[PDB]
Amino acid sequence: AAESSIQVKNKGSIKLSNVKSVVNSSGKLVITSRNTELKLIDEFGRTKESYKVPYGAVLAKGDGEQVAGGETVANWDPHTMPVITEVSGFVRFTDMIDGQTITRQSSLVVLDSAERRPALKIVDAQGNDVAQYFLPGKAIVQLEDGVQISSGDTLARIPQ
Repeated sequence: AAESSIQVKNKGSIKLSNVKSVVNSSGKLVITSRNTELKLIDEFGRTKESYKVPYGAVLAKGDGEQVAGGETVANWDPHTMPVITEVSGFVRFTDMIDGQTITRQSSLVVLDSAERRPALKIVDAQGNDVAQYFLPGKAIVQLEDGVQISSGDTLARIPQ
């Protein structure tokens, strides 16, 4: 079941618990909490389905609304866990080494721990200092410096 889409059997209002509200590039929000709870309340307090939503997921419909059922209410990458940006603006890259920590596929790898993870905060506008960015093995960032990326958005992380 590689499809990350989730179906709703019956028309029950979605209730989200144990979640962190983060503003994304759109009206939807991204959950940064690993443990999340989903419940359905159609006409009474009895819950119907539970499911499970991992970290870094985008909900299709807002919390507390009554979904008609049969349609996905939250979508996420079923293979990669995105890391949201706490600061909106240009991406600040520290110790950018070419030929050793660069893998052309722009989409370029960040660094390799075995080959060598500098941490820097996202710039406010161009290079202003405002958050620690951790780069594990095979971590790749497709956003170059000065991309002016908004908060709540993440490129492919390429898990090892």
